[PDB]
Amino acid sequence: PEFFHNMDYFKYHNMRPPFTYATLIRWAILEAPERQRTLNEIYHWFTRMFAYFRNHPATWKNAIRHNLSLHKCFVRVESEKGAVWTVDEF
DNA sequence: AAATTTGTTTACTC
DNA sequence: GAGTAAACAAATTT
Repeated sequence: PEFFHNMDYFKYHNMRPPFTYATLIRWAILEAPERQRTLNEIYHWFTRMFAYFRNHPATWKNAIRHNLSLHKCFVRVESEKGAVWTVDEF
């Protein structure tokens, strides 16, 4: 099922986070010191920070792409080393 | 080329 | 409204 209680950031049990994909990406973007991540680093952040997303990569990687291009608060920026994703706080 | 991750789109269960 | 599902074009790497 989903989270049993009010536990904070324990990623060590394969339990679904109680948060939307839109918000999880937004936190992932703002964790980086430069406030942007590539799509691949977003994938690394998700697997690293949650045990649940370590089992069925295809199902949720599709969601991650779907949310990025559907919300106007996610912006793609070309960089020197490749495309990155930022967040509009407004 | 051709392979394949990387991005936009409309519509189904729940 | 979100979580999936698929379908398809665009970047980006073989």
